[PDB]
Amino acid sequence: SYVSPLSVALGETARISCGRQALGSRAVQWYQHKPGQAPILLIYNNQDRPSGIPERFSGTPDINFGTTATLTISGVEVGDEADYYCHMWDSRSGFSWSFGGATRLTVLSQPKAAPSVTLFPPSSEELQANKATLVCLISDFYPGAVTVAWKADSSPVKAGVETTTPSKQSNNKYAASSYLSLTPEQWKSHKSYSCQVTHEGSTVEKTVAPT
Amino acid sequence: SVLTQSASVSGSLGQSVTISCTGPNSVCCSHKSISWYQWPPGRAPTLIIYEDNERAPGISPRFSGYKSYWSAYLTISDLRPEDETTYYCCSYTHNSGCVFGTGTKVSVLGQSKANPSVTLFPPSSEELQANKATLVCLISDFYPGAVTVAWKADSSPVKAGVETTTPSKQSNNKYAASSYLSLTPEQWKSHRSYSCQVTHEGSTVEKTVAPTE
Amino acid sequence: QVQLQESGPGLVRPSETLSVTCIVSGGSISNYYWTWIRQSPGKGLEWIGYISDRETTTYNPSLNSRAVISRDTSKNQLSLQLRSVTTADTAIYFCATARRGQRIYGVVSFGEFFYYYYMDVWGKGTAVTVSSASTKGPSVFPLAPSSSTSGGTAALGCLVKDYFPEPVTVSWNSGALTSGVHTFPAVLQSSGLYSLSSVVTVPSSSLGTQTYICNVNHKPSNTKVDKKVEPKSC
Amino acid sequence: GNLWVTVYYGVPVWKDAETTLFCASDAKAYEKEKHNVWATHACVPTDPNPQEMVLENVTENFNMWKNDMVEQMHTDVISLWDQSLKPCVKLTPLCVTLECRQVNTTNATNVTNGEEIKNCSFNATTELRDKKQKVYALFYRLDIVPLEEERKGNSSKYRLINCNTSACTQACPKVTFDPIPIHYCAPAGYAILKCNNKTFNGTGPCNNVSTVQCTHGIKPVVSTQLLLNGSLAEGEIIIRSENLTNNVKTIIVHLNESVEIVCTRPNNNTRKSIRIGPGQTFYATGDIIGNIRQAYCNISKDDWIRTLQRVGKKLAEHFPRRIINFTSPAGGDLEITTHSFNCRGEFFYCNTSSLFNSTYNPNDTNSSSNSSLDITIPCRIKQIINMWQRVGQCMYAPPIEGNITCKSNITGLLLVRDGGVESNETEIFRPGGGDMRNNWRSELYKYKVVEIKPLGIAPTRAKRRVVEGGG
Amino acid sequence: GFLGAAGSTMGAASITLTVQARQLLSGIVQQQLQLGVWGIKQLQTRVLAIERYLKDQQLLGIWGCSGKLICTTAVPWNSSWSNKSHDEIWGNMTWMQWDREISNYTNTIYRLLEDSQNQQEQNEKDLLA
Amino acid sequence: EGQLVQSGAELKKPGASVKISCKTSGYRFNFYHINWIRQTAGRGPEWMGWISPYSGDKNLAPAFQDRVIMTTDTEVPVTSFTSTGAAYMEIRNLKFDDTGTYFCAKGLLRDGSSTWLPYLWGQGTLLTVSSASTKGPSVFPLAPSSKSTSGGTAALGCLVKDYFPEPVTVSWNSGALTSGVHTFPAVLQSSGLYSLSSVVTVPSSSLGTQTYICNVNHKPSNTKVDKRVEPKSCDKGLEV
Ligand SMILES: *[C@@H]1O[C@H](CO)[C@@H](O[C@@H]2O[C@H](CO)[C@@H](O[C@@H]3O[C@H](CO[C@H]4O[C@H](CO[C@H]5O[C@H](CO)[C@@H](O)[C@H](O)[C@@H]5O[C@H]5O[C@H](CO)[C@@H](O)[C@H](O)[C@@H]5O)[C@@H](O)[C@H](O[C@H]5O[C@H](CO)[C@@H](O)[C@H](O)[C@@H]5O)[C@@H]4O)[C@@H](O)[C@H](O[C@H]4O[C@H](CO)[C@@H](O)[C@H](O)[C@@H]4O[C@H]4O[C@H](CO)[C@@H](O)[C@H](O)[C@@H]4O[C@H]4O[C@H](CO)[C@@H](O)[C@H](O)[C@@H]4O)[C@@H]3O)[C@H](O)[C@H]2NC(C)=O)[C@H](O)[C@H]1NC(C)=O
Ligand SMILES: *[C@@H]1O[C@H](CO)[C@@H](O[C@@H]2O[C@H](CO)[C@@H](O[C@@H]3O[C@H](CO[C@H]4O[C@H](CO[C@H]5O[C@H](CO)[C@@H](O)[C@H](O)[C@@H]5O)[C@@H](O)[C@H](O[C@H]5O[C@H](CO)[C@@H](O)[C@H](O)[C@@H]5O)[C@@H]4O)[C@@H](O)[C@H](O[C@H]4O[C@H](CO)[C@@H](O)[C@H](O)[C@@H]4O)[C@@H]3O)[C@H](O)[C@H]2NC(C)=O)[C@H](O)[C@H]1NC(C)=O
Ligand SMILES: *[C@@H]1O[C@H](CO)[C@@H](O[C@@H]2O[C@H](CO)[C@@H](O[C@@H]3O[C@H](CO[C@H]4O[C@H](CO)[C@@H](O)[C@H](O[C@H]5O[C@H](CO)[C@@H](O)[C@H](O)[C@@H]5O)[C@@H]4O)[C@@H](O)[C@H](O[C@H]4O[C@H](CO)[C@@H](O)[C@H](O)[C@@H]4O)[C@@H]3O)[C@H](O)[C@H]2NC(C)=O)[C@H](O)[C@H]1NC(C)=O
Ligand SMILES: *[C@@H]1O[C@H](CO)[C@@H](O[C@@H]2O[C@H](CO)[C@@H](O[C@@H]3O[C@H](CO)[C@@H](O)[C@H](O)[C@@H]3O)[C@H](O)[C@H]2NC(C)=O)[C@H](O)[C@H]1NC(C)=O
Ligand SMILES: *[C@@H]1O[C@H](CO)[C@@H](O[C@@H]2O[C@H](CO)[C@@H](O)[C@H](O)[C@H]2NC(C)=O)[C@H](O)[C@H]1NC(C)=O
Ligand SMILES: *[C@@H]1O[C@H](CO)[C@@H](O[C@@H]2O[C@H](CO)[C@@H](O)[C@H](O)[C@H]2NC(C)=O)[C@H](O)[C@H]1NC(C)=O
Ligand SMILES: *[C@@H]1O[C@H](CO)[C@@H](O[C@@H]2O[C@H](CO)[C@@H](O)[C@H](O)[C@H]2NC(C)=O)[C@H](O)[C@H]1NC(C)=O
Ligand SMILES: *[C@@H]1O[C@H](CO)[C@@H](O[C@@H]2O[C@H](CO)[C@@H](O)[C@H](O)[C@H]2NC(C)=O)[C@H](O)[C@H]1NC(C)=O
Ligand SMILES: *[C@@H]1O[C@H](CO)[C@@H](O[C@@H]2O[C@H](CO)[C@@H](O)[C@H](O)[C@H]2NC(C)=O)[C@H](O)[C@H]1NC(C)=O
Ligand SMILES: *[C@@H]1O[C@H](CO)[C@@H](O[C@@H]2O[C@H](CO)[C@@H](O)[C@H](O)[C@H]2NC(C)=O)[C@H](O)[C@H]1NC(C)=O
Ligand SMILES: *[C@@H]1O[C@H](CO)[C@@H](O)[C@H](O)[C@H]1NC(C)=O
Ligand SMILES: *[C@@H]1O[C@H](CO)[C@@H](O)[C@H](O)[C@H]1NC(C)=O
Ligand SMILES: *[C@@H]1O[C@H](CO)[C@@H](O)[C@H](O)[C@H]1NC(C)=O
Ligand SMILES: *[C@@H]1O[C@H](CO)[C@@H](O)[C@H](O)[C@H]1NC(C)=O
Ligand SMILES: *[C@@H]1O[C@H](CO)[C@@H](O)[C@H](O)[C@H]1NC(C)=O
Repeated sequence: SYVSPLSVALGETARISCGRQALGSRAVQWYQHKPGQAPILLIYNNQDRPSGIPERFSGTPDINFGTTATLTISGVEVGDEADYYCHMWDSRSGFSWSFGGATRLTVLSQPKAAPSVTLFPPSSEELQANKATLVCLISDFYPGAVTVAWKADSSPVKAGVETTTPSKQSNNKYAASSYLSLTPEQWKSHKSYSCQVTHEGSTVEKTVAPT
Repeated sequence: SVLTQSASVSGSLGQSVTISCTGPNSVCCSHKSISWYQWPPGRAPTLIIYEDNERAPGISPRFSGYKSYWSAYLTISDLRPEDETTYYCCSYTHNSGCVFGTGTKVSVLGQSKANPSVTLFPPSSEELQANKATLVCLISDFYPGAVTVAWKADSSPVKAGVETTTPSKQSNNKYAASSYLSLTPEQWKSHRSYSCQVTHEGSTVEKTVAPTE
Repeated sequence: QVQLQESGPGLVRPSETLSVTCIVSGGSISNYYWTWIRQSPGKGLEWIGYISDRETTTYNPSLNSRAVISRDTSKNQLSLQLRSVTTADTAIYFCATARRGQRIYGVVSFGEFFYYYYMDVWGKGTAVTVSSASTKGPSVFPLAPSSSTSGGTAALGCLVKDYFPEPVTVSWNSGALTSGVHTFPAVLQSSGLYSLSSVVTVPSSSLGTQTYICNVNHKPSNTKVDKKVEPKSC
Repeated sequence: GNLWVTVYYGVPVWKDAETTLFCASDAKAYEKEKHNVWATHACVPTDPNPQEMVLENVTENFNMWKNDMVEQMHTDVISLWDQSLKPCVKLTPLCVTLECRQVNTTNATNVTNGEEIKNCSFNATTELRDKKQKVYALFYRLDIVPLEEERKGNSSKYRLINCNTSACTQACPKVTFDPIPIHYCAPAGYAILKCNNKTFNGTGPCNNVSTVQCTHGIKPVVSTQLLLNGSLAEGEIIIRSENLTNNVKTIIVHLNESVEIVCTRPNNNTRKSIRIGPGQTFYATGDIIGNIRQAYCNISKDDWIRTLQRVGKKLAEHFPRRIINFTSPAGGDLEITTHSFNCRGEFFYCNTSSLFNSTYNPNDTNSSSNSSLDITIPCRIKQIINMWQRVGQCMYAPPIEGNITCKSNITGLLLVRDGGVESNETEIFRPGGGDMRNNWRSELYKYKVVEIKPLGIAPTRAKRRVVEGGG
Repeated sequence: GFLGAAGSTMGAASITLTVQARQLLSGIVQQQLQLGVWGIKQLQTRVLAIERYLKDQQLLGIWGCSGKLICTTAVPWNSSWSNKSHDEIWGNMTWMQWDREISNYTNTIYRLLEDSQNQQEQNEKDLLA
Repeated sequence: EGQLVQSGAELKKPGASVKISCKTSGYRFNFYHINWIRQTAGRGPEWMGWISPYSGDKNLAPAFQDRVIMTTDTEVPVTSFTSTGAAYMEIRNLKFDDTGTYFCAKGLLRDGSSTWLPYLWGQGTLLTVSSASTKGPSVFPLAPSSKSTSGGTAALGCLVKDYFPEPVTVSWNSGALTSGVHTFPAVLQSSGLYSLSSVVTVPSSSLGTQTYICNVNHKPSNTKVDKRVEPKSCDKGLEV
């Protein structure tokens, strides 16, 4: 129906279970899939891993029937945070088309990162096109839990705010952008506009004003 | 044969006869057993007495044995025409083999004499291609077993290539014999008559066939 | 050894024929098996079917009624078609190289062994959406430098406003600029249009006339609009 | 020379008579698992040694086909079977309609068979009479016949195979079927004569003859086509038949060196005890743990093909006919066309088509080593059997937990001629064991029953002091 | 040994006659179980064997040969039974073939055996003692 | 009531060895000894030895102890008290004084004082030791002759001339006519060859319905001569 979660501390070992355990002799596959990228199989035959896959991954064989196929990852890295699929093929159940239910891994104990905020006012060409949008870009923060608020001088805007849900970038940190739609008269009117980004207990605020 | 028997002995028809068989004490019947066999010439012998007195299975009570400390005796009561043959004794222990005797020819006197049956056979035309010419004078059913044969060519005695056989006993208790005259085709074709003369004790018979015939 | 390159339209109307192409380079198509797997938002990845080197098709039971997989002999590329698509078929489509697998657990003469498949090599995957909405070319408005942080560095940007559908590929001077580039995820405004922003952090000293030009490419709308960035003025 | 009859009491004189012998099996102990059908309460422990007395200057007629020890061992096997089936739980209430379904099996794709295990559910009585309980159990297809439909691999309606011919009685879990060494002993006034000729045919006079108080260790092994765990013929490979020219009766083959046959059931099964009455706990087959394989038997192809070669030559001896063609049986009855036997509880039925598929010429007309490619035999399994002839009523072989593996040494064959073809054009042979007694004859050929007559009236040269003689 | 002189001549067989008479019944007194109808055949054999003993003991009972194995009789030998001598019986024939040669009669030899003596002896024992 | 059949007559050169057989039937071969006794023309009977088939016992005479080896095979049973065996006597370095008849005999008793005593003798084996090679016989027809004019009996035969060594076996109609047959002993011709004749006396009326074929067998030379007697006679006494 949906994806099952899991959390493993940084630097420790991760034993990821496989749903619907086999009913006989089995040849399972362990696939690694990060959102937006190509899936990679960590394991293709319980024990075997192709060249290029690190030695930290290992799968339990079926030398004695009754063992649950577990994916063991020794020394969890920040890059190991992804979705893991368990493709189950056994001698009892027939053709197994569907992959296993995804297992969302989350790495705990990561160092927190303060949000880097860059606020950009509506450009001159956009204002010339009778449109305005304040662009508050948040990058390089951890964890991905931020709340964006907008301020005119000191009054909340509360309207016309479009916010992106955070997403992890190449730095293994999170990033999210926030757009505030305004007409050129509203942007030209007030003294200064401010973007407040609340991250953990902190709140980083950046202010821009018309020229 | 150190175990010596009587050379010949005779008894009357319907009477009895005794056969002796003795030898040195190292072989004789002080610590030995005596067996009696009937061994006709040209046949297989037949056990008639075994272990001194007891007779072989199925033997008539006419035969009997009597063993002394120095000799063994075989009595054959009620003599029959088939009893006229040779008999042998054997001195044996439980382990050592038979020690045969010299032999005894038993004659049964007081019987009726028989007439000789003589037939002279000329050499066939196939023998003259060999080439030989042998006259075959056959005699049979005569009694007793003694004859005297003589050949003749054109009423003249012949003494070359004569070969006569000793008398043999027929199954009819009579005797038979044969004589042969070997000749070359010249002597064959050189006379007018060939004759076989069989002479007995009571009657002399002659049969003649011509060579040219 | 083998490299794959997906290529598709990006938007197909409902109840139509979704056609995607997969280009091969390393080896011939008559040497390996080939699988197609789609991944839709809110769900997992779905194996839809595979084709052998012997041109024998096999499909998933749910899509067997609407899926067709083929391979081209002259050109090293395989094709995927899906008739009568709806808004549920919107997904990122991957093609993969499938190797065979023989799992023996008993006597071969009796049988007692089953075949399985694993796909080691994948492609980048092409995102495909399906709806009655029309195409939309992205507007480009450059974000002038703030001239931002303390002495040392500053940030400039390129605004890609109101387009449809995903995705939009952004570069800077056709790849001449690479270090410090960050392309933020687009937002879906309530109008039904996406909007992304790109930023680069360059030193404030290198702002005489280096002229950072941002190149926007959106193949669904055939629009390839570039834009220059100049500092402030006024 | 005066003979008188005299009585001698104890003269070695015997005559052929048929009297009932008795059992004697050497002392074998087990404190936990008791009640051996062929041993416990069926036989008795014997002495440490049954002496064999060689009889000199004796040549004794033997006849294995007119023997009475075989006709006694047959009825003793059947009677021990029915005695084993008396106190156990019977399966009269197991005659309820069955809803059977197919069992999970992965797609396939040479040609072979497959004993479709059926997962059957049914309403069954419980410890209470008025109340019931729907339970499931795994049954082999051969133990069940349908009523309607079948056709889909979905549900339909089924019926146990026995529930009309005769009610069935489950086997006790305590009793064991393993054949134990059984010695047949003769009572007082009788004796057993043993023929010690190594190359002895079926019947006729035997030269080297002895007498014994009891026979040697004979294990009552029941089988078909292949007789195993028996004795080995010393010297030559022996062919024993009541009548070779008779096309109908069988022919027994006694081998000079046994051949290995290894039989395994690879299904790590499970046992599920369900109540079907007060104290009655019917044991059914639980779900098969692990893969779904079929039982089989491996036989060394080198030793088997050499054995069939030598048997082919021994058949070429008694037959100045033509090429010795070997085939499988004609077909029809499953228990006739299969090498059927037991392997600790489970009853195996093997298809020996790959074994009997040879043909050897008198001219030879026209090799090397091939490792040890053991000829594999697909062997199915039955749980409700009615063999031992119809006299022996059925029994539900209770499921055996875990996998099964049993070794065996085949020491002979049970062949049958074909006939119908032109004589000496081509001779055909088919395995089979249509009669139960032939399994015992192959071990009771070297024995005979005799009755002692100690009265001997013989004449001697001696008379008793008749009446008036004392003083 | 038991039946060890079955192929030997009647002279070497008549020596050991206690051996065939021992194992003709000797169910040992043990001095050191049964159940079911299947274990009744055993009993029926025992009884049967016992009868086999107590029948021969009965014949030897009416023949005046109770306690001894060998015994002489007052019945004379008949010439029609066999035409064999002493060395033609006790050193040429086994008890088997001899009993086969006499098997046409015996029953007459048995009637005379219980009639020619013990029917006349017991009559001439009340009239004597 | 057994049966001891010996091998056929044999010719051997001086210095060689020969092995005579003695196959039995109709009795338990292991129950009686096998005796070998020879008879020569000059010395009469002479017991050579006996051998036990059961125990392997052998007793040889001191004269034949140096050049005679006796063996026996194991009996092949037929019934419970009958079997078939064979005995063999191998004699080496033959001389002319060894020429004669050889008999194997079956023992009288199994146990007693005369167990080995020869009782059931065989037909005999004629052994000839000579330097002259074998010579086959020449058979010539003996035409019928008159034996009785009133009784109507004639005598017809066959002449066996020049053969070596002895003997020669004669039959009529392949053994289907042994009544009234008389075979005369062999003569010793001047050249050393043997010759005999076989005659039969038959009614003269049986000429068209009775076959007259004298079967002559000389097995030493491996030759057999089956002759049809010529039924054309020149005797006038018979034609009356
Ligand atoms: C009566 O007679 C009957 C027959 O006549 C007889 O039936 C026999 O039964 C037995 C079992 O009872 C059967 O034995 C089985 O055999 C299976 C197959 O084994 C063969 O193949 C493997 C694999 O070889 C491929 O891979 C290697 C490595 O990549 C390559 O180098 C090879 O070239 C080959 O690759 C080719 O083939 C591929 C397809 O398979 C192609 O894709 C590829 O392109 C290539 O073309 C070999 O390794 C085997 O060799 C081994 O055994 C031989 C002796 O036979 C040794 O000499 C040799 O040194 C090796 O040790 C062999 O050639 C086995 O897979 C099977 O064992 C698995 O299953 C059991 C039960 O489920 C498990 O308990 C067990 O643990 C095994 O699982 C392992 O393997 C799976 C799949 O790989 C893994 O997923 C799993 O995790 C586990 O991994 C283990 O092994 C790994 C190494 O492989 C190791 O790294 C891991 O760490 C882990 O330890 C079983 O043994 C036999 O086949 C039957 N006979 C026949 C003819 O079928 C019956 O018993 C008789 N009855 C009696 C006697 O009573
Ligand atoms: C099965 O049937 C067979 C056949 O029917 C039967 O065998 C017969 O058994 C009987 C005994 O019951 C035998 O008869 C006895 O023979 C005794 C032999 O005496 C000795 O002499 C033998 C000859 O030796 C001579 O030659 C050698 C070498 O040339 C020389 O050195 C000697 O000095 C001598 O000159 C000899 O072969 C024989 O050997 C036997 O015994 C030795 C041990 O002593 C053993 O080593 C051998 O292997 C062999 O077994 C022996 O040494 C004879 O003594 C005996 O006479 C006694 O009894 C009679 C009454 O019966 C008394 O009157 C007499 O005084 C003696 O006390 C008796 O004659 C017969 O020969 C057998 N026949 C055959 C064909 O084998 C089996 O016994 C039967 N078996 C069964 C179980 O039924
Ligand atoms: C032809 O001949 C072959 C050769 O004998 C026959 O093969 C035999 O089959 C029978 C079944 O029909 C087997 O008996 C069963 O064996 C199993 C397996 O466990 C036994 O064997 C193990 C090795 O294979 C052994 O390790 C086991 O225990 C040993 O160690 C313990 C101590 O730890 C010791 O106490 C033992 O004595 C052993 O030394 C064990 O023996 C077993 O599970 C079965 O047990 C059940 O039945 C017995 C009956 O006595 C009972 O006592 C138990 O309580 C339990 O109820 C049973 O013994 C036999 O093992 C096979 N032979 C061999 C050599 O393995 C073949 O069957 C014959 N053919 C035919 C047609 O009969
Ligand atoms: C008739 O059969 C009997 C038995 O079947 C044969 O007796 C057997 O004879 C052999 C040797 O001839 C004996 O073998 C020997 O055994 C001893 C141990 O006792 C051993 O030390 C030797 O090395 C040898 O192996 C065998 O034991 C014996 N049988 C019995 C039961 O004692 C007899 O030989 C046969 N007769 C013929 C003529 O073959
Ligand atoms: C088994 O072999 C025996 C011989 O050892 C056979 O017995 C003889 O067989 C031949 C023909 O082969 C017959 O002529 C004889 O009459 C048989 N003799 C006896 C005493 O039976 C026996 O026939 C063979 N068995 C079979 C079934 O052929
Ligand atoms: C006992 O075994 C021997 C073989 O060791 C048998 O002897 C053979 O018997 C047959 C007749 O059945 C003959 O054709 C053979 O020539 C014999 N061989 C030898 C080597 O003698 C003997 O027959 C057997 N006795 C039986 C079966 O009673
Ligand atoms: C006995 O079996 C052999 C082998 O199965 C038969 O030989 C086969 O004959 C057929 C003719 O119908 C050929 O097509 C096969 O090639 C032969 N087999 C082999 C291995 O060459 C033989 O015909 C059988 N005997 C009879 C009487 O049918
Ligand atoms: C036993 O197995 C053999 C093969 O393992 C079966 O023989 C097959 O029979 C069918 C029809 O009779 C043929 O179409 C196949 O070609 C045969 N197989 C082979 C390998 O020749 C046989 O039928 C089986 N026994 C039973 C009773 O079904
Ligand atoms: C008997 O064995 C022979 C030899 O293996 C089998 O003959 C083969 O049959 C197949 C087709 O059935 C042919 O393709 C092969 O060429 C044959 N020979 C060999 C050497 O494989 C035959 O099928 C077997 N018969 C059975 C099992 O019933
Ligand atoms: C099956 O046969 C094998 C060999 O053919 C038997 O193994 C023998 O066992 C005995 C012990 O009784 C050993 O003395 C031998 O050395 C073994 N043979 C070998 C080659 O090692 C095995 O016992 C037989 N199984 C049975 C009769 O059940
Ligand atoms: C064997 O059977 C044939 C006919 O099938 C019959 O003529 C013969 O007498 C039988 N032989 C025996 C010993 O039963
Ligand atoms: C019989 O067995 C012996 C010894 O094991 C062996 O040498 C011989 O080859 C075998 N012969 C046959 C025909 O089985
Ligand atoms: C086999 O039988 C045929 C006809 O039945 C016959 O012609 C042939 O001679 C026989 N061959 C033998 C007996 O060896
Ligand atoms: C002997 O037996 C015959 C029968 O053959 C009988 O007539 C006769 O009376 C018997 N004699 C005696 C004395 O019993
Ligand atoms: C006694 O032995 C001889 C010679 O072996 C035999 O002919 C005869 O049948 C035997 N039995 C007798 C005479 O009762």
